[PDB]
Amino acid sequence: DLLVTISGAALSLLFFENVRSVGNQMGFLLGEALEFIVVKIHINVEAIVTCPLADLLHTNHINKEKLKDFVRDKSKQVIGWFCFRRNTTNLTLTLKDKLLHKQFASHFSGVNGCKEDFFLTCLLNASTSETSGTHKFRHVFLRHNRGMFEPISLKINNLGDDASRHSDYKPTPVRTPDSFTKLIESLNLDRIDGLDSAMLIQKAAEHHLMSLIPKVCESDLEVAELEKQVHELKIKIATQQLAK
Amino acid sequence: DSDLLVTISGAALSLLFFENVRSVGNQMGFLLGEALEFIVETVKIHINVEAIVTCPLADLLHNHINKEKLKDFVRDKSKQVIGWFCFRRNTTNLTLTLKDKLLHKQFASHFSGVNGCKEDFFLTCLLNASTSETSGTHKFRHVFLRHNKRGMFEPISLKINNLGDDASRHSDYKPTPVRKSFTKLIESLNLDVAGLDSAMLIQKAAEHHLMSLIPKVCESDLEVAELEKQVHELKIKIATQQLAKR
Amino acid sequence: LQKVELQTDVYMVCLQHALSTENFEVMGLLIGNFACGIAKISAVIILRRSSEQLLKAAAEAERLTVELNRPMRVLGWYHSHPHITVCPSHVDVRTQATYQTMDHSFVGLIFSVFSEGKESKEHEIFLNCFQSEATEIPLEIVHTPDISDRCLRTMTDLSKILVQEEEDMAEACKDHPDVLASIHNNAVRTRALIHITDIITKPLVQTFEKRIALNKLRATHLQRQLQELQKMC
Amino acid sequence: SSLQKVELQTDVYMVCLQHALSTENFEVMGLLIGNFACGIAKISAVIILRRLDKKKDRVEISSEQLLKAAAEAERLTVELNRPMRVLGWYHSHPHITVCPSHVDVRTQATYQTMDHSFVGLIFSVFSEGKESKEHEIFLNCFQSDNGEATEIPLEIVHTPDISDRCLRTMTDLSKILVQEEEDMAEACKDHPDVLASIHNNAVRTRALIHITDIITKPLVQTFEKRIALNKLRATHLQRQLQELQKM
Ligand SMILES: [Zn+2]
Repeated sequence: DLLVTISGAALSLLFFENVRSVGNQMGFLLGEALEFIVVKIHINVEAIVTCPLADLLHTNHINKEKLKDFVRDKSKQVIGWFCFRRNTTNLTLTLKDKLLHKQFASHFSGVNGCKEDFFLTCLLNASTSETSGTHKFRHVFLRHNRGMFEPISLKINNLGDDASRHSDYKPTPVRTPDSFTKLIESLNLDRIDGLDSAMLIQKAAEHHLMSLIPKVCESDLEVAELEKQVHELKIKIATQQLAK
Repeated sequence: DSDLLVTISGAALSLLFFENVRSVGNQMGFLLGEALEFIVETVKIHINVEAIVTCPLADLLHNHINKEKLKDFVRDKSKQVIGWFCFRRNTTNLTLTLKDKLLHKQFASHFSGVNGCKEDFFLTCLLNASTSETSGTHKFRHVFLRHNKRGMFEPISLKINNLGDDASRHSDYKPTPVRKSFTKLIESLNLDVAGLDSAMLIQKAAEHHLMSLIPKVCESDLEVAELEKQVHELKIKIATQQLAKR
Repeated sequence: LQKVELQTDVYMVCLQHALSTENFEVMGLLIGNFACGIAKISAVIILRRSSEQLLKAAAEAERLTVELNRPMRVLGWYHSHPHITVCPSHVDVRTQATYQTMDHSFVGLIFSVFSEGKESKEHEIFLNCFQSEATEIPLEIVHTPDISDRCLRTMTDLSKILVQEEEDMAEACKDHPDVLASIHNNAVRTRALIHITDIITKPLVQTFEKRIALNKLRATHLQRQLQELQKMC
Repeated sequence: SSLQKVELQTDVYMVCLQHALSTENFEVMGLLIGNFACGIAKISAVIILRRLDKKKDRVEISSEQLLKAAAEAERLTVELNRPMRVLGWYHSHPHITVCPSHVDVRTQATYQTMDHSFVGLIFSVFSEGKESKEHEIFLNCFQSDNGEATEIPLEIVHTPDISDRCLRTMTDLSKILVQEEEDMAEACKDHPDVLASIHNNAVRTRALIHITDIITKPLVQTFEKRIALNKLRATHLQRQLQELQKM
């Protein structure tokens, strides 16, 4: 069958972007799908990115031109989209949602991108009790099978259990090196030698992860500064245009 | 008096039972193995039974144990003796008899001072066999005990090491014990070092060695079997003579 | 204590910690400043699984007070409920209780995770803010423009802790005389390390790097808009 | 020609028991070979079988295994100058009673439509009182009547040794276990991910070492110590043999 997998890291970042969001939020899911014979398919979402829906419209019609301008080369990695709504504990697909999933699914589908049968819509909501002492976060992954959407299972890969266990052995998949694969090859490694390889990878990873913290901070400041400038400039000329 | 655990392999236990069910009557013998200490701050004791040997109790008596006769039989193997066993037929009762206790005390004392470790955990293994009315169902019971410092006989937990669970699973790491032949095989083949795939090479070497032992086991089994036969006949020949003179 | 203001970047750290394991409860301390009834939580400490733990958490708050030049102290605690409801167990209420005798206005946070429906296939994560029977305290997750330097480093510390937990165990059977045992322990240790790299460390590396990358995607997008808008002036 | 009694050789008894003791988590199974006398199945040979199912009550011997077992029997017939045939089967009950389950009775009954005197043996192992520390193992010899199991009288007959073939059967177990592991590891060979290949090697090395430690090593120790302790008794008996002749 089918299965959506994701790490605690990636999931935590998505939830982070949702909660810090001023209003409701939309964005795209990045990752890759693999097939495993036993045929089952794992769709792993590696990362997310937020984008203003009002920056992709002409009406309810999506502007496929402005969409390409935004995603910009990273369209290949796109495997779905997500929509975050507030307070509404409702977790059902609206009409506008299905229309957006169809539009998005067709645009990123094809030989170059992902499979249309495997394009995901991720719905997320955030409610709160009257006292606001308890916060409820609900989410679900969906796909368009017949002609009726069905919820697809989600496995959050963790130390206790992960999608790879279906035996203890990691089954090989059928059929663009990431940054971690790059770091591995960087060590030029070649069993008791399996241990030495493991320890070296651990140290390399630790050191590499620590040099990213300062880079991540500077990127967050750059993008957060530009956001503020654009938001105010819009308001500036909006108040001007409203005067003349 | 510090936590104690007895351990044994399926191989060793099956040999013990084999030897028991072979015997014509009740049977007695010694347990051979090694005691190990682990620190967990508390100390636990693992007493592993590696092998067993039978002996006619009459070859050691006078119902008092003849120490010279015992030394004569055990003979240099006494350092490996960690207990004794007693097998009883056609009974479900698994309680230590007064004669059993006297023998445990004697054996414990003997191997205690000599080499067989401390007197506190010299072992008595008690086994028995019984069958239902139709003899379609056979029951085998066994238990380990020792003589604690308070002059009491207390039963000891037994763990039969197997693929599903073993004593070394205190995490998955096997802890190093307090310091103090299969290994001889690995060393002779220089297999105790390795990107060779040592696990497979050791296993195969074990398999090959196992195969060369089979004829040796057979040869020794026949040898001791013929001697048992010859000795039993003379004993009967001598026994009947004393009857006639009485 | 009237209400709690928990920063989004701290919230993310706690959630990430909760999602690290499915078969155990995870735990950590909260750091911040307490003003007029409300507790502003802006820092977090990931704990092993104490007296020595409290010390390192107290030391952190001291170092933050100097670096940020604002009063930082351990304000509360959090721990996860995998396959459980957010409702604080009897032990949750008791632990929270002893903390209050040491500190009124001491807040407890419970993160329920890994709760999916049979055929629904919908997930639920609850965040419960409580004190001590368990009384609910009003909570508001407050926006941050970024992930703090300290919150980023806290995420990476879980990776270090897990590896140190594994090194300490492997050390306790370092020179095993039996070759089979030795080969076993090394195989065990090798699987454990690669298990930490695959589940925790690598995913964290990939998340950091792709956030940086995707930030630049959005960034260049924003400046395209900033030029198009600047024309109107 | 009705099954009146089973005579099970003690060395075949040792092989089965040893096999059952290999694991407390799963049931094991094998086939019994011997000759059927006047109402008596004399069992003097055993084949250890590979079980693929992890099903708790689903213990089935395949048709491919029966044929190979029959081939072996035919070889023993020639080798030992004596009529050998597949006479029955055995399996283990770890952590449960020795009493044949519904599936056990239904399976034995099938074997009896193939062979009216087919023997069924169940070895119960790994049961012990948490308080007494006492362990129990049962051995049940049964056939399937009108839907119910019924006891078949069992005698474990004395052997002066452990026969060559019984010794060889014991050595087959680790070989089988290793082969199972090999097959599983085979399905994931040549993994492109460095982290996964390192993982898989770690898993394979631990599983293999596991077999060597629990099974192969102990059997090596048991064989070698039998030889040594036989010689100890051997020399003992000889010294005693001189004294008795003097009498
Ligand atoms: Zn059964």
